[PDB]
Amino acid sequence: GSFFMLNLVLGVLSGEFAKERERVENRRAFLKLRRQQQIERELNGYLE
Amino acid sequence: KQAEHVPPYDVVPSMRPVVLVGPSLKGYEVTDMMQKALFDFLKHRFDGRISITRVTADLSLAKRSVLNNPGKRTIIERSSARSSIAEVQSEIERIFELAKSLQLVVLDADTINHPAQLAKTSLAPIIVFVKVSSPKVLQRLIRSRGKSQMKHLTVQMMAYDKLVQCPPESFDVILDENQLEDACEHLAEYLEVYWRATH
Repeated sequence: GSFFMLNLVLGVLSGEFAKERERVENRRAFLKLRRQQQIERELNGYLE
Repeated sequence: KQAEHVPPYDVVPSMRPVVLVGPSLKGYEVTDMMQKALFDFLKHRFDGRISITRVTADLSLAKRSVLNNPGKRTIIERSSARSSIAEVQSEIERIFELAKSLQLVVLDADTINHPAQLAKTSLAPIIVFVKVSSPKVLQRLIRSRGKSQMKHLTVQMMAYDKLVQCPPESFDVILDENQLEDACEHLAEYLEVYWRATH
């Protein structure tokens, strides 16, 4: 009633999060974040 | 077939002059600093074997098959005699004189901003490309100077992508990275290889 149920809940939630993270909206947001972070390193080097 | 009649041989300076182009229009803050740092690196690391000369006047009017002697004397009062062609033509063999001493020389030309502008001339120089990876970085880098450069930001951008659209094969070397020290070594090893090549 506790350990098996918690394991099932954690597994289902992890699968749901993994499926949801690869949607087009989340992927686009992550790509925007990655591009913004990549610009910053080049900017810091050029300012140095 | 004497309309052009290109000779099989051309006269070029013994040591290749080094010209820095990019990342934008010269005479502006960003380009001036990004080239002055490298100039400084060349003066210091290769001290005692490299002479730095600045070409304040124009250098893109280096022609050889126009006429026998356009504006030979300053007293002719001709259109080209009183023009700027005389001093530019007289600056050509100064580079030759610097090259015949075996000491490597650079060119601090403030007018040339594209390799094709100085590719058909008799100089045949080494062209160094300092470029920003993306224009998104370059715009904010120009923003980092102050309100003075915002006035000229517009014209400062087409000079970037026009030079970017030039094929990489036109340039001799490419400095496509952001770190100052690693790009600094990128030129140092290339010029050491060149130094060993002609010795």
